[PDB]
Amino acid sequence: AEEFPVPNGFESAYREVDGVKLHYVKGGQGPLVMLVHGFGQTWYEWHQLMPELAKRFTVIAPDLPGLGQSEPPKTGYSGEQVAVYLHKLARQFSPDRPFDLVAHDIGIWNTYPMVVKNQADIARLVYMEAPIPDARIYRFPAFTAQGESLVWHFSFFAADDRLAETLIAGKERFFLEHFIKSHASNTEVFSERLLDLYARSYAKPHSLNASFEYYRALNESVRQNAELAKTRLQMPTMTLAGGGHGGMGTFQLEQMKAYAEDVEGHVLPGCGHWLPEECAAPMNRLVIDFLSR
Amino acid sequence: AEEFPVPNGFESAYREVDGVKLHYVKGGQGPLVMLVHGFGQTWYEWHQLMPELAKRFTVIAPDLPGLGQSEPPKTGYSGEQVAVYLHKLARQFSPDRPFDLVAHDIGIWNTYPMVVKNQADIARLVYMEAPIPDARIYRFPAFTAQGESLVWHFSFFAADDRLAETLIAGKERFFLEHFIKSHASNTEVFSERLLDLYARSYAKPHSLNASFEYYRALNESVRQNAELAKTRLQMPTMTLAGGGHGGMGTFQLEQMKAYAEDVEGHVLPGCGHWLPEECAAPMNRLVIDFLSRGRHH
Ligand SMILES: CCC(=O)Nc1cc(Cl)c(Oc2ccc(O)c(-c3ccc(C(N)=O)cc3)c2)c(Cl)c1
Ligand SMILES: CCC(=O)Nc1cc(Cl)c(Oc2ccc(O)c(-c3ccc(C(N)=O)cc3)c2)c(Cl)c1
Repeated sequence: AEEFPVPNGFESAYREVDGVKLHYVKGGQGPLVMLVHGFGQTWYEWHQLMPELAKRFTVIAPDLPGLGQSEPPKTGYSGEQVAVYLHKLARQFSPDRPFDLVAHDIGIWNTYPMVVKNQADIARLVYMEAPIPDARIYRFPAFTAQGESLVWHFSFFAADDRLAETLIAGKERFFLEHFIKSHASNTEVFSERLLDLYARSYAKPHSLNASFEYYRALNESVRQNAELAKTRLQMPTMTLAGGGHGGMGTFQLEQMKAYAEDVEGHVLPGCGHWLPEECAAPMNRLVIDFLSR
Repeated sequence: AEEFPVPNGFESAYREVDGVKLHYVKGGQGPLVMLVHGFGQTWYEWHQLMPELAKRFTVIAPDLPGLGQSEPPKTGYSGEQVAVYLHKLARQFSPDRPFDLVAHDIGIWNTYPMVVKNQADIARLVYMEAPIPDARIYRFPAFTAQGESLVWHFSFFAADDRLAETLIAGKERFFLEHFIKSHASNTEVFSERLLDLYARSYAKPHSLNASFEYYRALNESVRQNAELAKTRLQMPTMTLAGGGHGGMGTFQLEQMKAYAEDVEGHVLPGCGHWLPEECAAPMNRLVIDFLSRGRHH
């Protein structure tokens, strides 16, 4: 059965890529746009964007390996390894023309390498609410004068001994609610049913582990990206970031400027980290307009 | 009942201070030295140092409010509030003479205010392995090129909704072993037996909660110390830090130089955060020698 409700006119389906059965939800007609979710979530965070975007594009939203209904990666969880699966998946549906990429949160981590290495395959790029893993992440503070910092979980999740799985097991719903809301400006959008759905999904033991394995591979991703970044991105790029509590603000664009030649950026006041849910209407509009140019 | 074995010729006792029953272990004879433990531990971390000190000093090792066998504080958990309990306790056993102070980890947070506010009561001072709460702690990284950073737990522990209690309760022994060993260079000293003793103590629900309340009061302690630090410490001071994995390295001395006029520091190689256990011989020697420069025996 489906973990999340599929919007009318879309199909939930699977493709094997490099021996890994990936789940995705797909609909629309026209050139391909792939939407990639991040931590704590699945394809479903894009469910409000999808029907609108489907009016002009074929839309595909995969579950990251090990998350949602996708199988764990057989290679590893570093960005360069995971990006392979997402690239090949996109190419099954757009073998003959470039496709657009939209990524949120660790979806960025898991797509940047395939973008920079296959630039001819990427027409336009939208990145929102996560740093590309580089040495900038080592400057983020453990603790702040206002208390709990925004990224202390980097260390919690990266820790060995399965620290995170062990503490969070049986308390997935409680932990996820805290994590989402502490990174949100608009908390009201996360209803009990929505949180139930997400918690149920990432609580599958292989998915709870998959979640943290992305973070255990984070330093490897940074090292990979140090080499990859020698080539700047040449395709038109737009960044989005929340300007409210939990958001990344000016960091998103300012980082991307070091990576891309052709970038525009927006900061959305009153919005936190979870842009597609906290601020669906302006986020959708900005993405649709940027891609429809 | 005793959570930890009391060394021969020491007494385990309790003292009511401002409505709070504080547990302590005491022995020896001579001028007073108070030893103040930190997070994850109790008076017991000092148990190898104590019989050696007791040959030259009256030694007292209290359990911090809410930890070990001490009741939670009734005022609050900021450094300034908790310091009142420890200062009054010490002064009961040394009402007419200054005493010595040795503090490890959050023992520092909980003693600094009474040291700076009662400088004449403190003859000599030894601080090891924690920052004094100030704005420097806002500069420590959440994540490092080597993996989990050394103070990410500050935010974990300080988070609202009782995040840390809810996640950790029932898994106290697991968490502690990871926490201690990840902050250690010499991990081998933390036997399963020793980890069992410590975990048993902080698994007491009021103790697990008290542990975190110290971090929930950290910003307040930072604000308190900003005022208090306008006057430097005048008594002889020594800092110790671990040079190995989990230790604070040169940070300890460098921060202290901003706080004290008279400070000598040591960084112990091959030792991490838990100096009394990981590096017992050199640490004990450094502490005994430093305190023995003054009146004793
Ligand atoms: C511009 C520099 C500055 O002065 N401050 C600053 C400080 C920090 Cl902690 C910072 O990082 C941020 C912020 C807000 C955030 O929601 C996040 C964030 C949260 C979760 C993930 C996840 N799924 O792994 C990734 C990321 C990071 C950024 Cl981007 C900027
Ligand atoms: C990368 C930045 C850099 O240049 N230097 C640096 C980096 C870090 Cl992560 C750092 O933090 C450290 C180290 C060693 C430590 O034992 C601690 C530490 C751990 C727990 C407590 C407790 N009271 O719970 C107090 C203290 C912090 C220190 Cl002091 C310096």
